[PDB]
Amino acid sequence: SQVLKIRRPDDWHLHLRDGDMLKTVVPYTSEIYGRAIVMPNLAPPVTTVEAAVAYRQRILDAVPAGHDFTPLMTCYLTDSLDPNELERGFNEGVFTAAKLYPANASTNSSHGVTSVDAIMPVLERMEKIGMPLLVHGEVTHADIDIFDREARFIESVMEPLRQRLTALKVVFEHITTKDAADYVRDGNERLAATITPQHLMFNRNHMLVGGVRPHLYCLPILKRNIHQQALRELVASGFNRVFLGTDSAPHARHRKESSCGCAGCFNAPTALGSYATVFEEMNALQHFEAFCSVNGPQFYGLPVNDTFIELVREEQQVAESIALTDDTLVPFLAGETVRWSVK
Amino acid sequence: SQVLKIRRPDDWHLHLRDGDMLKTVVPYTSEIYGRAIVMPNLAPPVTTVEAAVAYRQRILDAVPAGHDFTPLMTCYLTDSLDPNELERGFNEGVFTAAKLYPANASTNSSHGVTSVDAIMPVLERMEKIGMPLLVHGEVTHADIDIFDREARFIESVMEPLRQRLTALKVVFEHITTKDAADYVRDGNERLAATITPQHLMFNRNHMLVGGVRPHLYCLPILKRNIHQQALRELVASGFNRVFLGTDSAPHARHRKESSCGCAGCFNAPTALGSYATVFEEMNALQHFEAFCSVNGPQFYGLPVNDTFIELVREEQQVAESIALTDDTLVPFLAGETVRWSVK
Ligand SMILES: O=C(O)c1[nH]c(=O)[nH]c(=O)c1F
Ligand SMILES: O=C(O)c1[nH]c(=O)[nH]c(=O)c1F
Ligand SMILES: [Zn+2]
Ligand SMILES: [Zn+2]
Ligand SMILES: [Zn+2]
Ligand SMILES: [Zn+2]
Repeated sequence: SQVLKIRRPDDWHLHLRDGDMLKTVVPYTSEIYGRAIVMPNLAPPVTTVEAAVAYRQRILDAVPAGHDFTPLMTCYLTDSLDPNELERGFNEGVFTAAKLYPANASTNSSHGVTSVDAIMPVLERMEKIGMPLLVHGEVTHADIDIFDREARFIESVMEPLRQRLTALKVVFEHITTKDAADYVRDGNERLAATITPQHLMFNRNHMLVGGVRPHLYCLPILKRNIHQQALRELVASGFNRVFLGTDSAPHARHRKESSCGCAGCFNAPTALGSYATVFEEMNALQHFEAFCSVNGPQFYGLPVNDTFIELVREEQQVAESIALTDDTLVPFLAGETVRWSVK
Repeated sequence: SQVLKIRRPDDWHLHLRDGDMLKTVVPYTSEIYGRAIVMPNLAPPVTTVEAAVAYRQRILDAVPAGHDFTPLMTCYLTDSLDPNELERGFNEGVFTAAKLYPANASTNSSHGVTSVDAIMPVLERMEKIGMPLLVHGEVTHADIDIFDREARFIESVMEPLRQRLTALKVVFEHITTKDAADYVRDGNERLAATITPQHLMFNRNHMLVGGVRPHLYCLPILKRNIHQQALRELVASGFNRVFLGTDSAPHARHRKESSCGCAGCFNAPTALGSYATVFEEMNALQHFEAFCSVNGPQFYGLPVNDTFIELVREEQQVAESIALTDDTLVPFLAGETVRWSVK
C-alpha cells in the first residue's frame, strides 16, 4: 500500500483552549505539526503580552516529552487595545499575528471590536511594522442571513479595508465560499487564506440531511455544494496562498450535543489524513506538501520545517471519543474509517 | 387584559406516535382541538384498515375523560398498497386522507413510494372517490440541496401530478417557502395547504445563529427570512385555503440532543397561542378563527365544530420539559414566555 512522505506541516489556525482541556488537546497537534497559530479567543481573551507569554508557557507545559512544537501566539484585537502593546509583543516575538473577530457595536471594548473604522490606529501600526492580520470574515448583523455573512464581509469590510491599507498582509481565515475562494484567488501577494478539512470534505447537506449533526456545526457555517467544490478546486489548482488551518475548536460532548450546541470541530486528530484524502480525490497530491508545509511559512515569512513525516494509505478507525476530566471530546469523524494516517 | 373567543379549532397535521408516548402526548391535543389529522408514519406504518382501526382505538384509550376529541386517520401510501384497501377504508370512514411521503427508488415497497408514476392507480382511485391527498412536498435525491427540496418538488412532481389528475384534492402540507406560498395562493379550489407555528415564527437563523438548536430542527427545514415573511403574509391575507397544521412531531430529548438529532417539533402544547401571536403581529386576528377553525373543515368537506374556546393575552411560562417513561420531552418554546394562552 501507498506511502506519502512530506515535510513536517504547520497548523496556521488553531484553538487550544486552557486548563484541563489544553492538556488533553495539545498532544494531538504537537505530535504531528512543527508550528501552529494559537488563537487568542479565551475567557478573558489574550490582549496583553503578559497574558500571551503566560499562555504560551502553559501550552509548553502541556507538550509531551520529545515533541518539537512551537506555538505561534496571536493577539485578540479590541477597541481598547493599545497599538504600543501589540507593537511591543511583535517586536519581542511574542505575537506572530493579530486576529480580528467579527465587529459588533454592543461588544464590550475589553472583549472585541465595535467596527473596523474604530481600530484603524492599531491596523495602521500593523501595516507599518509588517505584521499579518488574521480575519474571521463574517458580518454579524442580525438582519443578515447566516449563509450570507462571509459573502457580505468581503464587500462591506474586507475590500474597503485592503484598499485603505494597501500594504497590510491579510490572512482570510477558514474561507468557506466560492466568493472568498475567488476573492483570494484573484488578490495580490499580501492576501492569503486558510481552509479547514471539514469545508473541503462536506457541505451543509452533510450537517442537516437525515438529522441535525452538531459535530459538523461550526463557523463559518458549511455552505452549499457549489461553494464546497470551489474550495477543493482552489487548493487542487496549486494556488500558493492557501495553506493548512484546521480551526480545531474542541468543545465537551455535553456542550456540542445540547439544546444549543456550540460552534467548533475537534479535527486536529484527523485533519492531516482528511486533507490528504481530498488532495488525492482531486488528483492533486503534487500540491499537497505545499499546502501543508510551505505556503503558510512562505506567506508568514518564516523558515520552513527541516524534518519529515510519512503518511500511509492504511485504513484506520477514528476514536469514538476522547476522555476529558469531566465529559468527553467527540473528534471529527468519530468512529469513522479514514483512508490516510500518519505512520 | 385581552380575551379572544374562537371556535374549537382542529389540527390538520399531527403525529401522535404509539405506546407510552402516545399516552403522554394525546392530552396536549385532545384538551384543545376537536379533531386532528393523525399521520400514518409509524413503525410499521399504517397501510391497512386493520392497523388504522386498531391505532385509532389506541388513541381513544389515551384520551382523558371529558375530552371530546376525534382522531381523523390517514393512510401511508406505498407501492404495494392495494387501491381496494384504501377505497374500503375511505368508504367505511376509517381513512380521511392518504399521505404521500417523499419518493425514493430504493425504498422498500412495504414502507413507501418509489415514484409518483408507480402509484398512479391508487392516486387515480383517490380522484374518483374524491379523497384528499396530503403531501410532504420534498424531493430527496442526494444531489439536491436540502433548502431546495420543497421548491424542486413543485416543478418535478406536484404540478405534473395536478395536471395529470385535474380533479384530485391536494393538501400541500407544512409549506415553508415563498415558492409554495405562491403556488397555493394562485392555485384552484382543489389545492390547499397547512402551515406550522415554527415556520411562521422563525427562520433558519434562529436554528443556527449563536449555536445549533436541534429543537427547531424539523422538515421541511426552516428556510431563510424572505420565505418566512411570505408565509406570514399569506395567512394574514385572509386566503381561505391555508389552515392549522402543527406537524407536532415529538421525540425524546436524548434523541433530539445527540450527535444526530431527529427532525420534529413537539409544538402541540404551545402552537395555538403561538399562531395567535403571529396573527396579532400581522394585525390579522380577523382571519385567525378561519385559519384555525373553518378553512380546514371547509376544504375537507366536514362540519365545523359547534363549541368555543377562549384565549387570554396573559403571559405564560412554557414547561422546560415533560416527563416520559424514559427520558423527557422538550416542548416547542421550552422555558419561554408566550403572550397568548388558553383559559
Ligand atoms: O473557538 C470556537 O469556539 C470557534 N468555533 C468556530 O467554529 N468558529 C469560530 O470562529 C470560533 F471562535
Ligand atoms: O414524524 C417525524 O419524525 C417527522 N418530523 C418532521 O420534522 N418532518 C416529517 O416529515 C416527519 F415525518
Ligand atoms: Zn474563526
Ligand atoms: Zn478559529
Ligand atoms: Zn411532513
Ligand atoms: Zn408530519
